[PDB]
Amino acid sequence: ESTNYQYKIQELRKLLKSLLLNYLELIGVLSINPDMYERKVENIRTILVNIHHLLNEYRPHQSRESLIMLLEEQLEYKRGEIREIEQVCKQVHDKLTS
Amino acid sequence: DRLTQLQICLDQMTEQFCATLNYIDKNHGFERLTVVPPEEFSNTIDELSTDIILKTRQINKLIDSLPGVDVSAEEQLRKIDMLQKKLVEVEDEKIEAIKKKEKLLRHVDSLIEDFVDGI
Repeated sequence: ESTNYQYKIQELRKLLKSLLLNYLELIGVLSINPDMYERKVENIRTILVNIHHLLNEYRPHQSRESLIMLLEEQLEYKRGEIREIEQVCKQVHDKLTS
Repeated sequence: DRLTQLQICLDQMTEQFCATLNYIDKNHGFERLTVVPPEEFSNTIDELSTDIILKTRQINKLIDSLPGVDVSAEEQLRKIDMLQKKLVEVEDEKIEAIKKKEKLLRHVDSLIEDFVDGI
């Protein structure tokens, strides 16, 4: 079973709008009857929570992108180390032929 | 250092989403449907509301930049595997090179040693 993250990001993007609207109402930008006011506050707390659990569940997939980022990085370093050794051998050829 | 800079960036919002509800609570903001004039309040509420909209934007642009979104756990698990391998290969290449260079060096040194005057 793949813990589909393309999905987790969907939600995350949703909760975010949902969180923004709900805040837009609490403030008064959007209209809402006062017997809801506190439910808005309810929703914001709950929203911000779920979001946390998401980003929370996203670290594994995050970790991998980091490894794949390190390996990439060091692999590029070593490659460079060789191409640097190579140069020297070429400069020794130049320096030898003058 | 991204999923956490996101997470990090998302605390601020939680902080400003309380740094607001505080005002609204501690200034009878509920009664808006020593006291702060109906102007100051609004200037304040807008000063925060607006600030929070900008955070919402930022948090997305970041979620978009967030790495790994599109990719699978498998598409990654191999990509790592590969890099692991292509990495060994490159070190053996590095080793070899190093050796060959040191041999070259030994050659040069030998030469230089035989040009010396004094026993």
